Amino acid sequence: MYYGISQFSEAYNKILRNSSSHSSCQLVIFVSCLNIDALCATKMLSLLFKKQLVQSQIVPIFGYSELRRHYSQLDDNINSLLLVGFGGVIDLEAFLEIDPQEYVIDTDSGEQSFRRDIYVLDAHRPWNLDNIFGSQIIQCFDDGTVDDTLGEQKEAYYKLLELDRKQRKKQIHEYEGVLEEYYSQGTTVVNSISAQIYSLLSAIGETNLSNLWLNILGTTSLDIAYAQVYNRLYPLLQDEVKRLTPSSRNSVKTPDTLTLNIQPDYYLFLLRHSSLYDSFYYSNYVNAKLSLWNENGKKRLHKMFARMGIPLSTAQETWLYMDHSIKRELGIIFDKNLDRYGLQDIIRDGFVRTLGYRGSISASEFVEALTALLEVGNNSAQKLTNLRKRWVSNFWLSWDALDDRKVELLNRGIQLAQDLQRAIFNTGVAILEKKLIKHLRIYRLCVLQDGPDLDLYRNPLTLLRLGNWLIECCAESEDKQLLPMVLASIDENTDTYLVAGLTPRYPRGLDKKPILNNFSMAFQQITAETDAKVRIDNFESSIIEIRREDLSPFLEKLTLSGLL
Amino acid sequence: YSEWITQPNVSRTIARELKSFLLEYTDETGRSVYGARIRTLGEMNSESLEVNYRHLAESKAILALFLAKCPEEMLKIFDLVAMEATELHYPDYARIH
Repeated sequence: MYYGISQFSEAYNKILRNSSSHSSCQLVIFVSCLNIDALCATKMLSLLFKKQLVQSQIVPIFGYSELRRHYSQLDDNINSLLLVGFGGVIDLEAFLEIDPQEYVIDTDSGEQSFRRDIYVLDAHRPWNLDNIFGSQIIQCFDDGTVDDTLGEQKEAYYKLLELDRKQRKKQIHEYEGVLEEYYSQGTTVVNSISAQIYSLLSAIGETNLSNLWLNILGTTSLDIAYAQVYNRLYPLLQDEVKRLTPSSRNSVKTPDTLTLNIQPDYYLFLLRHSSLYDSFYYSNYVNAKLSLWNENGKKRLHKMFARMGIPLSTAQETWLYMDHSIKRELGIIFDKNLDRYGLQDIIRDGFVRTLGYRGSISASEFVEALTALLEVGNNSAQKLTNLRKRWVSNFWLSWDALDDRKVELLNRGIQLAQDLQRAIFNTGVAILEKKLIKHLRIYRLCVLQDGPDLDLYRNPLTLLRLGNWLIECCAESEDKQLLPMVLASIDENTDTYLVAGLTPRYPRGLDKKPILNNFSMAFQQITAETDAKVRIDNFESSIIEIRREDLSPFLEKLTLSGLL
Repeated sequence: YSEWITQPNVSRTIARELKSFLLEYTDETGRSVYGARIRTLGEMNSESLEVNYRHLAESKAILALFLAKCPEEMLKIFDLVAMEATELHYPDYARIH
């Protein structure tokens, strides 16, 4: 529709025509922080506009409240915005209080043109149809979804817009039915924003190994939650790695050689920086398969290394210093053993990068380091604002870690990733030991009232780490029905729970159609009925924060609602 | 006794005998005790297998008598048997010990 996958080039040419000059800064990029894919997309975008010498500004934004703040203080000189990683799922034209007759210029002719473009780079679905069809200013980059799927909804939208008698009543009732069946779909991410920008770079001819690595990184960040999308996009990344890889073979390792490979990248947590033992131990998938949160699962992991013939001391060596023969042989050892434990999906081919002699890093490890920097890198409303400012400031640590000139900062990210995952694991074993999960009929509920690490889980990404750890543990059990989950943690300073509504998912190795997050609109509907003072301004609208006293009324109304 | 333990037909028979003991001796629950202990040994990466003498007095007691009367030879055989049993139960435990 607005800009299809075939015509991102026209949008980029328009950006240069409108908003490039030696004279003035004219382009503003709003990027949702606490989103790796949006970060990588903005990095690629900023390198493009660096090479093309477009004077531009990047603002990292936490949520919709900060969006409407910052948008309200943009000068008329700013005639293009790029909204990266948010804004598709909401009527931005209404939300930002746009009037096209307040933005129109040079209409002459049956024609219109405007003093500010607002381009939207978002992978979230369902699209708000006022962005896609209603607005003449909001300009969404589409993966193909609108043309592939939304023909009936397009028809219904335009006819209901035109349809201002019994036939008339039946028609407007019908198209209201279509649009209210399209809305009240659960939320879901269908693409990587970074691969979307990579398709733009492919259309311009700007592809190179830096931009390909950023595409790989932003795409790899989807792998935990949105494995089906990652499996859609992985073959195209293989094609581009082969296309850009240089032609020399049996190449001698040299200080200048950046080599980006497809090779075995196991589903283990930070293998090349953890010990081998810790890389099994702190992996979400390994914990799910082995039930590692208890002593019997720990015994099973020891049993595994014993049957592999690996001494436990060797397994606990830091991977650089771990025995070279074991590292050369590790693929064979895994092949010969991991089917016996059901861990055969540990085997995977993923993207590994090495730059001269300073050692290999996979896209898996790199996105873990970047998330760690986002999470922990550095009157109640004021304290909340200061907290959100800390998270905005963490964005630039992840940003700077994307540059090879600052690999010490990436190493900080690696260390913080290990310690974060340790905190996740300890809180997780607390939940599963003490059985904090309550099996309500429609969804599973978990509420963290007290304990250590509670001051971490006020960050949305760290809460989602614990959620994903728990959900991997649930998915790999045939005992449990695949119910949606609510996970909450109190902030004892603000006196508000942070609450996350989480999808289930099928076990990791199996293949079906994706299952959608309907906590987003369910939370909206309860928020619309209730007197409770809940906030819903986070970009990932299935995450909210709610005052402590309001939680039990809220969850009671949630479980009495039929929306889940 | 030592001349008997080291006689190679006798030695081969003794090897099979202790191997059969470690395989087929059970608790009254039917579990092989030395199956469970070998499992635990590898989980601990231990060099030591705890064998209870009374379990050997309870089955193929001639081996228990030999073990008392001539331990230097008999433990030499029984160690090789224990290594074979755990290598059967944990392949490549030769790499660990």
